[PDB]
Amino acid sequence: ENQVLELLIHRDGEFQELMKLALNQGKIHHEMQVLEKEVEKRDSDIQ
Amino acid sequence: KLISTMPGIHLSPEQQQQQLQSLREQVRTKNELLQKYKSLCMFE
Amino acid sequence: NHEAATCLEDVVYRGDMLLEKIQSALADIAQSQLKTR
Repeated sequence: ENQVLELLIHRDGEFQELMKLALNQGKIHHEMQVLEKEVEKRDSDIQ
Repeated sequence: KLISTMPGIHLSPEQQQQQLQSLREQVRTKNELLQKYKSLCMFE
Repeated sequence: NHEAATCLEDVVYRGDMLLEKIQSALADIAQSQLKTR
């Protein structure tokens, strides 16, 4: 009752970490798209 | 599994977050440089 | 006319120096923004 319990705890932790990583990647992608749009507008104006 | 892979980030989120922080710093630096360049305009 | 031409040449030199400095600053700013993104 130790190996299976540890495996289940590790699986739950890995799932929580994967969900958190997906949320963080989505937020980072949104912020990067916003920053890229701003930088492209600034570069077009500068050009 | 399909919904989890639907996110888009193939590689681990560690390097993804590192690159996102680097891009945010670069964007902030570029905005500050553009502001400093467009502010000091006193020539004739 | 010589005095007027000298004044015009001084003004043109001032303007050319100002334009050269502005162009240099713009090119430097552009290169910095490109390399730093």
